[PDB]
Amino acid sequence: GSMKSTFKSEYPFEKRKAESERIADRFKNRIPVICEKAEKSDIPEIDKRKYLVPADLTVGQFVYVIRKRIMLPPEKAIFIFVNDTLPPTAALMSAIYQEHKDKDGFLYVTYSGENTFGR
Repeated sequence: GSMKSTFKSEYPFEKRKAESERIADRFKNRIPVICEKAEKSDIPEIDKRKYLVPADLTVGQFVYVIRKRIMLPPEKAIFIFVNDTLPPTAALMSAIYQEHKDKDGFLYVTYSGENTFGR
């Protein structure tokens, strides 16, 4: 038939579009943040493409959720850096976005388990 078989296994939750509605009202202030994966990293490519980040989001908050996003174990950890830059946790995304604001308005961030830097 044309219809579809509803099942919990498939978990159409995310497949639903109504979600965007509630999120559109619950989260008014948001910025287009796109996390990319480096080529010289052993970190797996995250499934979630777009990341609805609020204008009041902080680096620390993003890093905390990140671990839960990739279901990464405690044995290891990862961090997000923009243009080879790793700002503090207090650093507000809304502030870092205006600085690294793409030529056509767009936040660019990279996630990995390394910084390739030293002390």
